[PDB]
Amino acid sequence: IVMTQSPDSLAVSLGERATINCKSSQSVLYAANNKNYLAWYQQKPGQPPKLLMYWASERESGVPDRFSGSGSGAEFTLTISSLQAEDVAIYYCQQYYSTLTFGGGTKVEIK
Amino acid sequence: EVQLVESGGGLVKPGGSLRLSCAASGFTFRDVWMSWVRQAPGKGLEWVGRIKSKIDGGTTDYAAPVKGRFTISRDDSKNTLYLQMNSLKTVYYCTTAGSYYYDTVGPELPEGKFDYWGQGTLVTVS
Amino acid sequence: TNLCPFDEVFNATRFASVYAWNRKRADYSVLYNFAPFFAFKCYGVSPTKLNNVYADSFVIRGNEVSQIAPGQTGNIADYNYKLPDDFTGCVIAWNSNKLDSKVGGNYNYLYRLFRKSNLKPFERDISTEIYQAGNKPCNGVAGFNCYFPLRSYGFRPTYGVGHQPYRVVVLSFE
Ligand SMILES: *[C@@H]1O[C@H](CO)[C@@H](O)[C@H](O)[C@H]1NC(C)=O
Repeated sequence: IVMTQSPDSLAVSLGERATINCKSSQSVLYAANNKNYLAWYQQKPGQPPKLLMYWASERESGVPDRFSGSGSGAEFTLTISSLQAEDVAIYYCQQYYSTLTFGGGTKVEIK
Repeated sequence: EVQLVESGGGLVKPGGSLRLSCAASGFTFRDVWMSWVRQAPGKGLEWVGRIKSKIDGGTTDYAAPVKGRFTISRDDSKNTLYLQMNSLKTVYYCTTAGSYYYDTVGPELPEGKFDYWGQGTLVTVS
Repeated sequence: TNLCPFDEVFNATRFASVYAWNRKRADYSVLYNFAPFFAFKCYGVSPTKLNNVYADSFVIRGNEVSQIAPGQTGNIADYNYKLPDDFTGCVIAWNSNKLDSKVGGNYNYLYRLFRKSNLKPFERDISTEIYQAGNKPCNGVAGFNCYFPLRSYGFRPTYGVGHQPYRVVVLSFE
């Protein structure tokens, strides 16, 4: 399943909204569960990445509310309320319905 | 405390064969569907493949661009994720990403993070 | 010394959903001893008297544990799991939020909301048929009365004991 981020490189200043749209070839949403199978990872330069959100809506523990996601069908979005100094990283929308396909990757940086 | 690191990268002439490893600790390794991803220098992460939990069959998946040349395995004594390489072609990140949604793990967590992400090992090809 | 899949069924690494309840075919004290319960007493049978068998393993909500009883009428009883009034079986549930609940909820677990034919007892309908028949089937979800037969309950630690998850094994000894 081909996964595509929007865009390949995103620029967001300090504290502004950071919306990253995701689009998939097949339909990720499970008809039975009535929810999607999506994740969102951010990768700081040089050290391990980290998980922002899961199920395209649920929030990682230990990280406050500025992380936000909402997806349905084959179209997904992760929106960040505020960007901080440590929040600067490069992002990878991921699906796990069949196999796992990290997309081209969206890198965000302070304007 | 959980930590994920890898080691063993270096320069190698194309056509050889070797194996790569990752180090894990501090979490229930058996239940999670750990996997390995790679990131070319200046490129994005490409899903090398997933090795599923033994309870879920232990089925191994791979991507088409790397199909037929790579193999991801597992061990329990060393808590080590492996990525052997065959027929090398001209940075690698062990992970547990994409696993929490299929594996059977309770809400208790080592700290509260159910993700685990490797340090990253750079492997260069001549 | 006797071994049965009851330990496998109860301590199952992953349980089955209600719409497709996992069906498998002595000493049964390990079932009641291993975990404290919110409701285990046999409905239609005697707790002490239990010690063809159909171990129907699935997860049900705490408020719905009473729903799995002979002659009981409700959402789980009418369509998901209908039980004969003259059936001798025990329903055994324990709050397993530590085991099968998940941070953010375990949504692998489903149940069948509505089947137009009131479900005959001991009958499983797995088909994903969109809600059946009616004046206009239309074969697709573009209006009312055509619902996917499946819905899932999230299973979170913050959920109340009524909404917390219980691994019920509706064993019907015959
Ligand atoms: C049954 O499951 C529980 C929790 O997973 C644990 O006690 C153990 O894994 C199982 N019991 C035994 C005796 O192995």
